[PDB]
Amino acid sequence: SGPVPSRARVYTDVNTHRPREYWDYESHVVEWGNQDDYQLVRKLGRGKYSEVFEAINITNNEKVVVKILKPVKKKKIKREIKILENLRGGPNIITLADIVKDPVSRTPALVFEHVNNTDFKQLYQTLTDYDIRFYMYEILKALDYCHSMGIMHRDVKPHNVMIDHEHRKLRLIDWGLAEFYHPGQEYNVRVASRYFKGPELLVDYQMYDYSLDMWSLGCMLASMIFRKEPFFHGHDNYDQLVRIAKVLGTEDLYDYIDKYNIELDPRFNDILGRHSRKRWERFVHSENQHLVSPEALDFLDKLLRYDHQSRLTAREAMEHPYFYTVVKDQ
Amino acid sequence: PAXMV
Ligand SMILES: O=C(O)c1cccnc1
Repeated sequence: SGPVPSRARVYTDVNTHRPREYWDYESHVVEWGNQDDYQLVRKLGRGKYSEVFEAINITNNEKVVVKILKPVKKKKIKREIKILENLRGGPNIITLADIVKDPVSRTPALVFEHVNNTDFKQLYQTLTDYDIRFYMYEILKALDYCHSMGIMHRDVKPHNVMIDHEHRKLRLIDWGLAEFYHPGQEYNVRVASRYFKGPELLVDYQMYDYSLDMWSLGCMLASMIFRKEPFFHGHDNYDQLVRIAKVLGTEDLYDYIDKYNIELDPRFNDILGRHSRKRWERFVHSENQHLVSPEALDFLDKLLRYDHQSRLTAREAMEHPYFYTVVKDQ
Repeated sequence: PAXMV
């Protein structure tokens, strides 16, 4: 019969109703800037995704951040450029300032507005109750905007959240894994980080949507209010689902599988077994009790669900009582 | 030495 199809509960046909120019990143023509307007200062990070530098725009004496793109496929490089341009000006979205080409090696480079090289990961385990509520609401602003624009980030994690704690500003960065959502499309399940992969990626359900980012957001919230980094600490992709089942229980896992007629990998059967659902109060000890509240657990329980359709959307999450004090202070 | 020398 095949697995049961699925569609997003919100922003389902936004890209279908858009002109083809919006989501046809392959046909996008890149307007190149002048690479000689920027002078690299120091390196900020490495890794097999890009080399991120801090530079100075000598034209206006403004600091900038330059991301050297790797010799990957041009198909994916145009996608990140098109997504950054469609989202330019959104709330808490990183702003693409310029795109230049290496005159010798023809290597592309993205230029962003300067951001304090302090990601959310070096700060989110040391926040107060109000700070967690505030910054979660700012991350929700970026998620609800890009979802309304037909784009899913597919890589929400603390390392991809730049924060300026002094001015209380937050920017969602690294859109290299972002992708346009079209109904019925079967996407690659090898996206996002291991500790933030949703159950739909672990059971290889390719017809997911914006709700993937809401699971990753729930993993960040659980990591903060419980002071446990990461909340799901599996040693591989298969064990990642086991650590999730040890908390959410296997009953809802197999019901989620039978609902969408998902063909589970036969190797999971030997490592899953039976696990009862553990209540969220059981993760509260004396070092995190001040960060946990009945509103936090209710909001968290509605984010970390197997069924991607049952999870709260970015818009529904903002209306939760967990953010009542933050919204009134705006 | 690196876009500008
Ligand atoms: O998008 C990125 O990877 C990025 C954005 C700002 C700073 N460093 C990296």
